[PDB]
Amino acid sequence: NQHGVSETLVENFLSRAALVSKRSFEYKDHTSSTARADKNFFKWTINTRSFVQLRRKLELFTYLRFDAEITILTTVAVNNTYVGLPDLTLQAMFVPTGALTPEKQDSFHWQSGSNASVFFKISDPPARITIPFMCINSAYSVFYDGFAGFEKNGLYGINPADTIGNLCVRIVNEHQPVGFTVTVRVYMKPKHIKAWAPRPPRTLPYMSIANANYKGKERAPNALSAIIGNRDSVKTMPHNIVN
Amino acid sequence: NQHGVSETLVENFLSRAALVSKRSFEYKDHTSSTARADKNFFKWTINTRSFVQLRRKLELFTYLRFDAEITILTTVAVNNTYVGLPDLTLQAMFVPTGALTPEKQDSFHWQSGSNASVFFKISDPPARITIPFMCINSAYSVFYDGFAGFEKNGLYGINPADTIGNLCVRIVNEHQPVGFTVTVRVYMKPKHIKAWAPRPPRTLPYMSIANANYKGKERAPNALSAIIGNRDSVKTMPHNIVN
Amino acid sequence: QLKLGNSAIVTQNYCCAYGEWPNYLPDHEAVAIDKPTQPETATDRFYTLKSVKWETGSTGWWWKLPDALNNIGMFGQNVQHHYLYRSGFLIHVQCNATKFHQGALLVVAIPEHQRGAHNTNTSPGFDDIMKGEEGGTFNHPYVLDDGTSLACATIFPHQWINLRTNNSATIVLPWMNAAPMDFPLRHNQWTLAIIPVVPLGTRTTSSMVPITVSIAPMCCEFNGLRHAIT
Amino acid sequence: GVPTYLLPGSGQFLTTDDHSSAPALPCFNPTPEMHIPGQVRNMLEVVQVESMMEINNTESAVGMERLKVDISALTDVDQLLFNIPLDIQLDGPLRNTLVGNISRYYTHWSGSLEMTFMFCGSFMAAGKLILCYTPPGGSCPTTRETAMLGTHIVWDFGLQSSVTLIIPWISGSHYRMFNNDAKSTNANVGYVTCFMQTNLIVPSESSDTCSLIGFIAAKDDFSLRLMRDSPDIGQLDHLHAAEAAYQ
Amino acid sequence: GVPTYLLPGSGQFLTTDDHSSAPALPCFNPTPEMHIPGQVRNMLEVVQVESMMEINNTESAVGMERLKVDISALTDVDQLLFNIPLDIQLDGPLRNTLVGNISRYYTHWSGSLEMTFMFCGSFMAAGKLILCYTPPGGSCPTTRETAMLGTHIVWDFGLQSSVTLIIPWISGSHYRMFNNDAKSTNANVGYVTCFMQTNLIVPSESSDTCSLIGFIAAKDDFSLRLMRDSPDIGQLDHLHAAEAAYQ
Repeated sequence: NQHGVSETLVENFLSRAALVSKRSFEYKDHTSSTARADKNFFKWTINTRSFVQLRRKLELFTYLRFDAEITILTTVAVNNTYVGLPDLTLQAMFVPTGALTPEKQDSFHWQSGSNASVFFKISDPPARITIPFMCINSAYSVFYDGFAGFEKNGLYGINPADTIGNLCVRIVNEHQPVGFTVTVRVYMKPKHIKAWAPRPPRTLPYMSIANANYKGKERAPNALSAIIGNRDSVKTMPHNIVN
Repeated sequence: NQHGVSETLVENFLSRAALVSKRSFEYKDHTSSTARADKNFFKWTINTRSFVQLRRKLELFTYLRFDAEITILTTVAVNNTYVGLPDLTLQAMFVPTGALTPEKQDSFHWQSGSNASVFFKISDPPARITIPFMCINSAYSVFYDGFAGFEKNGLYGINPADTIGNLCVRIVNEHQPVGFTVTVRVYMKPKHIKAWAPRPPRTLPYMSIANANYKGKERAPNALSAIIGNRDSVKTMPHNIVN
Repeated sequence: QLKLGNSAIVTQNYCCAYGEWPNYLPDHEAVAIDKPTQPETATDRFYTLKSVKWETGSTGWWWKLPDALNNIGMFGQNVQHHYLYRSGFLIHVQCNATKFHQGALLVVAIPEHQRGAHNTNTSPGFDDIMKGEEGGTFNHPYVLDDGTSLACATIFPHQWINLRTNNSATIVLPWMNAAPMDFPLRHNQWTLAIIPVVPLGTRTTSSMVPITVSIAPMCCEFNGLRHAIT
Repeated sequence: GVPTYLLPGSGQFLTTDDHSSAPALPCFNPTPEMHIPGQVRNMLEVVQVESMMEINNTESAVGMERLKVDISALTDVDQLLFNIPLDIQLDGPLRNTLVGNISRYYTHWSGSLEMTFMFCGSFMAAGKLILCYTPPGGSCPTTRETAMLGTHIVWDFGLQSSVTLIIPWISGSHYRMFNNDAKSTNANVGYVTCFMQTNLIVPSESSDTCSLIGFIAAKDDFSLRLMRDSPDIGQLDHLHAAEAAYQ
Repeated sequence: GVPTYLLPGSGQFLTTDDHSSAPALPCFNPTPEMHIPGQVRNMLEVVQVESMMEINNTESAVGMERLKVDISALTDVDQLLFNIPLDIQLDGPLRNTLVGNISRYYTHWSGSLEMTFMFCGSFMAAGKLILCYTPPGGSCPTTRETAMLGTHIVWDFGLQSSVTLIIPWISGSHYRMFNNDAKSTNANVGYVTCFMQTNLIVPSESSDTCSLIGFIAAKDDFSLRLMRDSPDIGQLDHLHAAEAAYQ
């Protein structure tokens, strides 16, 4: 067979640097902003669940063993008048699952005595770090039919061993007299993928990231009662060649 | 023969990074612009038909087998007062022929779960990607004497297998308080060219990109009734050496 | 003789197009998994088109293959019943006049003749291209109706019928497509073009001088057998 | 030192590159690879598993009635039971299959398909069908006299309650296209139809409305290339609790 | 790590470089190379094919009358029939040829040319011509006494209805120039003229206005270098439906 089957390899199928996180957070004097607003930093619990293209590709399989390759594309915009875009230095400190995430921009958790920080700039090429296979199990449970805790209050489907960690990203510079809208796009490319137990591709749209809930479109296609869009009868050809 | 014939090689003849696309699209608040105007992105169906230098060189042959080498030169200008040119990050997502092209700048098609995106900046060297030989046939039908569909409404001369795809290019940054005219010049260099069945070089000027229509200049040279510019008689020498 | 099938032509010099003699599809280039049927004598034979009058005010004639032959003989019945198609051609264009006539015929077989319409930006429709057995007359043969040049049209596979020298042209075409087989009702791999470079002139009594075109589809393969479209 | 110069494409982030990068956790010992059952080394292993067609993709087929096709006893001779558009790239009965959803991550596709029609009537139910694959170019054959000329298989309900309708790979090109056009010569596949060869003949105690479950797989020669995003799934806004991954 | 430093020419985009780049589609299997007839490995294969000269590039020669040259019976002795300027780089009868349009992609050119004059009279038409290539420096020779001193060939219309007028490569330099100057010592080629050696003598039933189709090819020693844009084609604004490739 002359036709190559090398693009359907899971090492080629899943190793696409897809978007996994995106926050446009402000960058200004955070002396009047609320507690919900990002005071020049953001924590992100690293998951593949937030964006549905990489999620459905990784929800094709039950168990995955990949090395994440976190590429952090930081881009900047200005909130009347316009001035030049600054060359902001950013720190992307890698915090494990459930460890101490920092409370401030200038807190003393960003010193990174042991946490893997990467210091990059906006003007530089995007910072790329290889997060290794960081599960206590031999594979990432993409679907975890079960509970985390020993008590009956645990979250269904969320194994914290499946969670990579936290990607705490701040801007190393101080506040500046004008505000900037600094958007941090994180791109994860799973690599050295070993994929086990394939699953049905999800047809219905996603509702949340914590679970596999489903509502479907109101009408076909991809509805609950009708995944494939409807035709007239079973003996009616939709795209018929009528000359 | 001491004279080398190595510059007339088709591997040297066609492998010139010629201009294939150019759009000066605005970059501002697109909350009042129309549907025709580019709202910080543009789709481009990748073709060699738009610029007549590379087109006539590739219309010398009937069948071509090349790897495109898309080099994207993004340059920027400011639309009264002047401020510094920004370091805009751009995404050039490669969309196949007839796939979902994005509707917005910040739509969730730019996440690129499987589409090959390249993330580059204006201040960086120009982004260069090698598009491989992407035809279902063994060569690109430059001239397709026939029709695409099975019905009689198909477009003549346009084989969609000849089409590379779509080069959807957006600006990753948000809108900024002043407008910029961001010009994206795409330069394609065909490489590893195998060229079959040479053709007459086109003499008349091109009318459109979808077809081989012809009108010619109103007078010679390159007119319809007279391709070569006229002289007095057949026994009259134009550039005669009269001392 | 050019004896193909039951058809034959006695003759007293041909042109293999691009040096290639038409053969069947080799198995390493075959794409369809089923065996292509090979009507070795029912279709590999000279199908003769309607003769066109080679007049003084003639501009040209073009026949697109296999569109000239999609409704003729067992070749027209294998084409309408099978989805795929692969064949070469042996076009024998033949036009003879007296020893007092003059003229030249650029009998040229154009691969993939994407035409163009003059003065408009609209592409040629289905009826302007797929003329069938009748063929078409060139609107502007000096530019081959595609903006190119007739002066460079000898880069294509073609010879000459100079009524000084000869009275026939035999052009032997291989399969010219990027694909091994193709759907024959919507694509024309070759285009026999016949152009009066030097017009028919004489001083004798003006007889009708026609050009008769005999096309023999060589090495016909077919896949995708189903009901006829016609 | 070493005299260099930056080529074009320097500092670009191609999402499909294959370069190593600096690991964040040095001397990190990963968990040892345990033998987990059913490793997929290649997505064609997912594709070559048969999966149900929704041939009954009509209105008034709510939910699970879409998978099966209710055939009945017919008083007239040679009626059409169903027909299937064969675009695995486009929307139709093949979209929600393993050969369909995985192929919609790609643009080009080669290789033969493999339909399997599982009959789910009683043991007393006897009859015969035909399964006519018609290569494209013409319309969908509506009579059995028209569809018998294509690739077909005649199937008894003896002990045979399943088939293997090899849809053969008949194409001019090596691959196919998507190009939003189901009627193109580069994308259209043909039409599988099914006619009563004889009839569905049941006794007085068997249910007359017997069902056909239709499967489709791919053969060993199947292939996919030119990977793209899936049009099946989409995203308009952020999902629920996606902000809660930042809190 | 590796101590480097950027040379001048770093980050430049030379359009004529030969560097590999990062492929957008990894592990993409291309379509297998099928043997397609007539591969051009080298553009001189296009050049060495003979193609028609428009020697009759005059007014009142509309369309196809420009390819052929109408010679006639002449009552006077030794008249000039036609002359051809031989600049394949500049505008003239050689511009719309395979040796002409491909050479206008280049600036320098070497090697010999090969004219072929195909006579298209009746079989009863008999006569003789001369085909005088004159090397440059002087004017175009207007009499046959002047042009016979150069490279010529005398050609009967016996069974000979074609020739091979080898225009020999006579130049000081190895190549030629374009330099917008047809009269330069580095660009001018010379002049091919054609005189009635005897006459065009036809009977009462053959047409007296017989035609000459003139071809030109290149020999094996032909060469081209210093590639440039073609001045034959031009572009003032965007073509029609070029915006429609963006919509």
